[PDB]
Amino acid sequence: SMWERVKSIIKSS
Amino acid sequence: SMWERVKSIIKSSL
Amino acid sequence: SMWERVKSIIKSSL
Amino acid sequence: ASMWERVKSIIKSSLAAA
Amino acid sequence: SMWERVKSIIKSS
Amino acid sequence: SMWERVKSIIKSSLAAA
Amino acid sequence: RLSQPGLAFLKCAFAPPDFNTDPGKGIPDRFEGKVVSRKDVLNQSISFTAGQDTFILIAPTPGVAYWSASVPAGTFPTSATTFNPVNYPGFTSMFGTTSTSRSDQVSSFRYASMNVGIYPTSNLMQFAGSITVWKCPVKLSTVQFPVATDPATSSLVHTLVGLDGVLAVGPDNFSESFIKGVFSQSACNEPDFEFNDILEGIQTLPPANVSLGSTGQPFTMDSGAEATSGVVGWGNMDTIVIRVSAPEGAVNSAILKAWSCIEYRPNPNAMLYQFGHDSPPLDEVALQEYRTVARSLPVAVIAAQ
Amino acid sequence: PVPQQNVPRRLSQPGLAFLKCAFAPPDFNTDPGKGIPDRFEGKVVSRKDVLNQSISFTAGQDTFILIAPTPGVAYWSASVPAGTFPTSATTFNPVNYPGFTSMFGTTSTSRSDQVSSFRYASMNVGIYPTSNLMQFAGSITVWKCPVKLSTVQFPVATDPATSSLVHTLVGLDGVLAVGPDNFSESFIKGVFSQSACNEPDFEFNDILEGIQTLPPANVSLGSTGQPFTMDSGAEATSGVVGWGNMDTIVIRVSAPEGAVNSAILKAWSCIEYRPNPNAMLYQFGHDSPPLDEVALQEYRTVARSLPVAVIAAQN
Amino acid sequence: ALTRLSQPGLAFLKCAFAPPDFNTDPGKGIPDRFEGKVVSRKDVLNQSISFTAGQDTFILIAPTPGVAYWSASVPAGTFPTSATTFNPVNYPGFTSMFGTTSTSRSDQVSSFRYASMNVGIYPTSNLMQFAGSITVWKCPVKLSTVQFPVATDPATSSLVHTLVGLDGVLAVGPDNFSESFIKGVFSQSACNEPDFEFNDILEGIQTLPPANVSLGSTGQPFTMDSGAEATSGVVGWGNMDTIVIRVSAPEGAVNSAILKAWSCIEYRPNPNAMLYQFGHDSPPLDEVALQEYRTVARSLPVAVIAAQN
Amino acid sequence: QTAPVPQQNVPTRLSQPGLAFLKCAFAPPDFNTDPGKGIPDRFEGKVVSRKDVLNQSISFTAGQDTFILIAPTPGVAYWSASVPAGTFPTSATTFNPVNYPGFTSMFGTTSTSRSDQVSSFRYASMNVGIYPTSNLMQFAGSITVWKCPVKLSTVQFPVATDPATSSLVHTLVGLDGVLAVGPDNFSESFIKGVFSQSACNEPDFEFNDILEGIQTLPPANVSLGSTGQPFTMDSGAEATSGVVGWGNMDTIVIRVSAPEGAVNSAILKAWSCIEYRPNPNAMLYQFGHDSPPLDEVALQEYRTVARSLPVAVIAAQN
Amino acid sequence: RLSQPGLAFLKCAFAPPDFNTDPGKGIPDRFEGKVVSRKDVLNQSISFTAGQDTFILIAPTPGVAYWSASVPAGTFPTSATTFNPVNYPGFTSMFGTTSTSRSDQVSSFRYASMNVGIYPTSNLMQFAGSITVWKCPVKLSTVQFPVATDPATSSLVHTLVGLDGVLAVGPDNFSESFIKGVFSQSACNEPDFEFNDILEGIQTLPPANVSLGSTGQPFTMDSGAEATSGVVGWGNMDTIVIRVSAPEGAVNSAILKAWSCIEYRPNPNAMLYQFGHDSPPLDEVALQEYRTVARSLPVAVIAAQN
Amino acid sequence: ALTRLSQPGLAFLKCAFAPPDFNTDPGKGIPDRFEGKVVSRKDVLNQSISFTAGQDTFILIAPTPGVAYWSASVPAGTFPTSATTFNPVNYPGFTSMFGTTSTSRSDQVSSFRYASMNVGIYPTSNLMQFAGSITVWKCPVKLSTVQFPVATDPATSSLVHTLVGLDGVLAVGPDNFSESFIKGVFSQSACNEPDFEFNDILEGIQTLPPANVSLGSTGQPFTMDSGAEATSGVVGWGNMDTIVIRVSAPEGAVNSAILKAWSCIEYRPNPNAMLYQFGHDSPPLDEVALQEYRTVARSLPVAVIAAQN
Repeated sequence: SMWERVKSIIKSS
Repeated sequence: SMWERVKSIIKSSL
Repeated sequence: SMWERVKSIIKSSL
Repeated sequence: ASMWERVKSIIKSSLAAA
Repeated sequence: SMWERVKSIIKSS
Repeated sequence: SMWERVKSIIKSSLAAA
Repeated sequence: RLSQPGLAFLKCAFAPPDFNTDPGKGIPDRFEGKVVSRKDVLNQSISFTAGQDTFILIAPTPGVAYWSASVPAGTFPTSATTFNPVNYPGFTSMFGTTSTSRSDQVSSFRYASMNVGIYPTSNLMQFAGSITVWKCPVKLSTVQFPVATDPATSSLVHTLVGLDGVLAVGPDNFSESFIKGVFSQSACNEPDFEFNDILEGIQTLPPANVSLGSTGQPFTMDSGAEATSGVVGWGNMDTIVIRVSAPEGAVNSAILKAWSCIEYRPNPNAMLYQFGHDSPPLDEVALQEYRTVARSLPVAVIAAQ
Repeated sequence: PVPQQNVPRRLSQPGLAFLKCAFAPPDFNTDPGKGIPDRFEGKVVSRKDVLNQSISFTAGQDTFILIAPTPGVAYWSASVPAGTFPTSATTFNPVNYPGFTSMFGTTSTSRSDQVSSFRYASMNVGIYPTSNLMQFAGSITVWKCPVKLSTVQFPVATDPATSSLVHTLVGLDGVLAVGPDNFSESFIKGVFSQSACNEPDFEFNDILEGIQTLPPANVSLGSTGQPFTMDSGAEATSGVVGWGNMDTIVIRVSAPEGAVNSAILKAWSCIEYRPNPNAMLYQFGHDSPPLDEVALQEYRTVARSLPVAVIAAQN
Repeated sequence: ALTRLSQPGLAFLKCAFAPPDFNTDPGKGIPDRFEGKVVSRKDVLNQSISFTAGQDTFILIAPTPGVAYWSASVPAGTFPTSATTFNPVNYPGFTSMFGTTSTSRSDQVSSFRYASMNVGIYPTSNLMQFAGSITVWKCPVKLSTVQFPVATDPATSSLVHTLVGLDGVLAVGPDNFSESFIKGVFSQSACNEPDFEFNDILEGIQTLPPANVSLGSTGQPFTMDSGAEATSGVVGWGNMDTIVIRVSAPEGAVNSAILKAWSCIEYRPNPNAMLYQFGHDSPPLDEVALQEYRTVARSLPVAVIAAQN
Repeated sequence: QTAPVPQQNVPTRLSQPGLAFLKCAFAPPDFNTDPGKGIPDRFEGKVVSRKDVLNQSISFTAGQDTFILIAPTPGVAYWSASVPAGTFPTSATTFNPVNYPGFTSMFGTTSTSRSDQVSSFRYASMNVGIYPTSNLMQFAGSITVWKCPVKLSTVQFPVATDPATSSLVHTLVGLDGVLAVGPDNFSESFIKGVFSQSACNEPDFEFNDILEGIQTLPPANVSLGSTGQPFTMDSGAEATSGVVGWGNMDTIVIRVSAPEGAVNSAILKAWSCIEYRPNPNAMLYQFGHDSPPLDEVALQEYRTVARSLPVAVIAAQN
Repeated sequence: RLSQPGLAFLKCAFAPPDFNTDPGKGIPDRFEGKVVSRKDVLNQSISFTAGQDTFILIAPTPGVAYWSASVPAGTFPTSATTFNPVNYPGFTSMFGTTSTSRSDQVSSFRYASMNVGIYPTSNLMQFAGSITVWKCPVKLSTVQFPVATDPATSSLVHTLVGLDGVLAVGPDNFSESFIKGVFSQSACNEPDFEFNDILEGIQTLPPANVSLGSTGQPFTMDSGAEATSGVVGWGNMDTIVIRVSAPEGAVNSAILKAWSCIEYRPNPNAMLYQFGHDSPPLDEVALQEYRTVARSLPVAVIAAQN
Repeated sequence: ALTRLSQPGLAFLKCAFAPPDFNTDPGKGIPDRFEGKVVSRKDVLNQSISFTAGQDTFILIAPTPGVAYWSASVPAGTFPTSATTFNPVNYPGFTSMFGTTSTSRSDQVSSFRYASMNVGIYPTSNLMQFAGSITVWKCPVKLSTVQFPVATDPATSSLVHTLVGLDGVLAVGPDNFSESFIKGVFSQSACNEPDFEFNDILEGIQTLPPANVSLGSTGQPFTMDSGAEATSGVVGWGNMDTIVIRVSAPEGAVNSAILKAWSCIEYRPNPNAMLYQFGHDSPPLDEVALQEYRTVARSLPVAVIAAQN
């Protein structure tokens, strides 16, 4: 559950 | 009454 | 997930 | 200039920035 | 003044 | 020459932006 | 534009007797912690002694209704005068029976309102006298003085600051005949509502082994046995002074009532915890209306209104 | 009738950082807190204290841990027999943060040589068990009490006689029983809890000098009315400096006979100080962030809406 | 743009920041939520002070009601030590407000809160004899308590008043103003709390540390004294920062200046006092005035020369 | 009245290489093949990119604290040392390296043959993870991880020869952060594992040259106290391992503590995303390509994601 | 258009003494890691010797305010001139008390700004002299020379490069009377801000057992006892040179001030770690404004306008 | 489309990629973030060279300031060995800028950085006597240090300068230009770093490896010798790629040509130097030119014939 964690940051920003 | 006084004061200050 | 829950509270309130 | 002019300038700049 | 100089340069930019 | 080549390269690069 | 907590706060603050029940439920400030709300009401019938003056003080002391003393007619309290308390019901069930047990149930408090009223019960053939009221800003402070012990040291005890307002009548006052009654209220004297601590071991002011001369107070405050009454703090409110006079040969009787909207901070092991709840959230309009209404009121009115 | 006269006629970056330090410390690479975005905009110095301590709990005993708003001290601990609460014969001992003597000296009268005031911003604690899945047995309970510092007055029979006035703690009786609002779970699941301000504003508190024990020397426990004693050991190693406007967290760990309980304790603290010009801390200072009402409203709402504690898997 | 602020807010700002720019002091009260009955006191001092040659003169502008400042002298190049004592200089009318004995300080008022605290120094010597410099910085000193046991029969423990934060006078702060003596100085102070609160009048305090309490046990670096009880005293400590001024004078210098002070204060009067006749209600709330107060207080320098006061 | 002295001379979306760079930087083990191809900075020269992965089985001694260092040294995976329980390394501690596969084929077999194939290098990513092996009946202890800003510099000191002279040697600054637990750290039980990554500690990416002749720190005939280092780093014989250089990456410190009677076993994995500079006379030149062009959004997202991530996570979220 | 960190950076760079408190927060560039920001201020009363020349160097050496040396009037420093340092407050707190303990607290640094100022205090009856300022681009490099030991070998040591610019005042300078004062600044001399490592063992330049002729430096820099001062690095900033001349019989007194916005990389085990934070994010407009303002400023101005 | 660039960008590109196409004034400076004071030095060379029959001649264009190229001769069909020694050819005016002593290199300048480096060979022999070919390729040579122990009393450790990447001259690179001798060659180099950074000036370097340091202890394949210290030396190493050129002449051949060179260098002058008068401010930033530089450097061939120089 790491790639989608990085995806969340970019989507949030 | 006192409540009438408070209501009138508030309405004048509204 | 502590920060995730906090974000949920803020967004719901707003 | 005087200090009151400085205070007026600061206040006016702050109000304009808002 | 120094700050006035910097501000004037910034405006003239 | 060669400056013509460089100018053509630059024009081609700029034409795609 | 007012939420229900703001209206309830105003109702407890200004108009107790005009409603079926007390509607107040908290102070709508920023604080939203665990508090316990309590409303205190005292109903006593008193007959005044003829040929004398009676002084009644309404101080922001939790668990105590008023302090009273009597002096010869035409005079004021002096260094030989002492004030005695009259408690609200259920003092011992909340503050214990010992001087070192006042904080066994609660830890903090803050005031919201304190009212009073006098209703005469005499006919039109006996009554004679007048009623006067005015307010004084009395607070609690400390004093320091040396003691000639071996070796010498310095002390620090609690004193009351502002008691000199009792010894005179200010320009802002209400005076009428006795048969018309009186009704007055107090208000917060701070820019915000904060919490005060619970003091311990205080029974008299000045305390034991301390002379009245070294503290600067005009008179003495006494509460009696530690199993009946005591002082457990001093809130951020104003004190109301009432003077009743009666010529010799007259009969005056009345009924005395007092209200109080208060808040507390309960303890986890206390039995009062199960009645607690959360403080209401902020309401700026209610605070502004409270300030305006408090500023725009007279000192007192007659009992008919 | 007599006459009557004189009748009256989005969030900013400092706010987000403040929320992060206040609520979710351990979920970032760096601590983001910068300051309290209140009206005050003076010169302040911010410190963030973290402690990593490994402890072992005795079998057939009850251990009480208190997280009180005392600067420079992590927690106070005491042990009592199983199924029992502290009595009048129990004293709590402190465990210090790193670098206590570099900030508060080595003398009980040298507690204000670097700073003069303080105010808390956050408080946190977490437990992570480090034992296998057979040798553990017990539970963990947490609840909060509103302890404050006050005074007590009582006469003393000297020649001539006089009256006394000493410091005291009010509200310590909440430790003697489990509060209705609490979190209870098995030992192996851990815990993570936080605290919040108990005042309608953030007010600076002064630095107290000379305090080493409560009650102090030559004063008996009966006079003060306190339930138990708070000792701080030697003068050059630890001491009491102040008491902030924060709630105290009570943690009780119960371990029956034959159990082997081991864990790791962590504590965070977002704090603010006011430094003296002659101190060495003045070069690291800055200015407090300006006012941000939305951040304060969010702080109050999130503080109201959070549970008492959660398991360590969601720290 | 200035019409967004009411008259009380503008007057409050004027008393807070620029007293000496107007003939009569503008001000009615602090435009905060409190709207009770107060008395606004305007204190002004006009003192001529001459600095000795070869010594360092330290002047502290402390938020002590009824007292202008405290001063002491030390040899040049040094700083105050445990053998230094500070003596006060009173505002005009201390006895008329706080009695003539150490136990009658609360016979007229009961509480106070500060609104402004300003100072200024104007040199008066010639340009061919002066020497030295002026250094200004601020310290956050507060009033607190200390605890220590006493070996009496039976033994007991005491509790007296102490001042915390006085250690900032022993070294120059990084944020400071320094210039030549002949130019002058003019500095202001601001509140160091999020809100304007009231403080209670203290009684019986004449010295810090008090009598029968030795220095060192209190932890103070030096001593504050006020002399006899019939002339001066200390009755409180407000929520303001203390201004520290050091004047250095080499040997052979001839330095002299005129010192001026201003203050906006609010008091709570007593019904039996004469002051009650002049009381009035506090001004209502004004948010923009407070925001401008904070912004202007943040944006100003530490001090300026006397020519721009 | 004096005249003034005159003065003079008064005066969008991401790209595929960017996504591959982010994937090689932050999420190594979540893809079938390593996606990273190059760093999308300004440089567009000739480079050779190599990815190194190690799979090592390690058992931890009971009653000892085992320290593991993940340093930006090319060709070396980690350094290891063990100390008595509850303590920290002292001046008698010596670290030893564990090589990546194929060290000899790239850096020769002699201390003066380190630059035969390559000339310079620069890092792009660095990762580590621990996966426990023991069952839930015999383990005990905890795992702590924190980072240190260790860098390489020089130290000078006099030597009493005939005639006397001065010496200039290499030394490591910042190693004092290993002697205590940092305020920012991840601590948890042993059985849950760990997974952490490092990031660049410079405003931009720069090329570092290949150092020659270094086999020990401090070097031979130099005392430990002269340099000021806390402990000693060793690399063994020149035929097996050596020190080649030091990159611009933060050092990861991992401490494993186990009490008496515990049996801890796990598997340690490492990842690397590194670029090189090949020599035309070498056989590595045939695999080279060109670095990807500039990508601003990729760099900004790199910085933001590097800031946002926590110190470490448990093995379940590797 | 500028964020708060950009304005704070510009203020710490170009207007230190015009504000109540230091507003600086950090350098708004690509780097976004953990740093510790420290601002140093020195307030010293200095009286210059009459009949002699005083040279002051504002060098980018952390922890040291300036270096000073005295020479006969009308003479530039020679091969026999040594410069001595004056420390900032709290040097030993940060850099220890030994030559081999300079990196126990921090490990790297990068400058943000540094400037100097002089405020005369003498009256209008005893002053005489002038002040001149100019800048020199001094860097730190190495040198290699053989040694005739047994067996023969070669040695390499450190050496300051660019020190020859102090022996002649350049065309771009500022010069006025003493009574007016001076106020000058400095700026970065690199396309970007880069961290520099911490050096160890440097007490004098050239080091011991090495002659001055071998290195090629014009003169010598010394720091005295290792327990009081030392050299820990060299930042990427231009060196400011100040010359103060005083004729015999005059009396000159003034006040010296210095500032430095500095960023550090703290060690995890140090007590300085708890005061740290994260560097501000990128801001291009602030960087462009910084470059333009640093390019468009004069060398120095009189103390009246500061 | 060329109007989107400023004058300094176009001038920089012209100095970078095509010197001989313009009469004079190639460029001004590097339009990057730095806006300090620099001196732009332009170096040109015009040398006639003859290649002996039966030998292979190697020429290196290294980023060494003040030196044009280094050359050595090897028997045909072979490559340089450990016995090969290279010798330099200076630009006009080396001693006028770097002194006549090994420790006088930094008396005029302090730092440097490259912007262009070009070379060209023009054959001058007749059409019935020549024989051979020309090969050109580039190598990434950098300057680093080595560390080794020395057994003295007491035993110590050494640290000297070495060159890494010199092994690329021992074989022909895959990316190379090969053609007949009589057609000539023209090549260029480019920066090998993400940004332009200044380099310090080194002192005392005369030979690599230095004196008293034997080969084999440094790892170098061959030796570079600069001869006497009064005529030439090594003062630094920039961030550029080295160009390697090999000319092979069979037996009986008669080969000759003319060698040229160009340079676009930026310096930091000292106030005590004469060249400080001609310094100026470096051009400001220009993003489009900085991108076009990398694009053009990527899109160009290794070398072209002399006719298309």
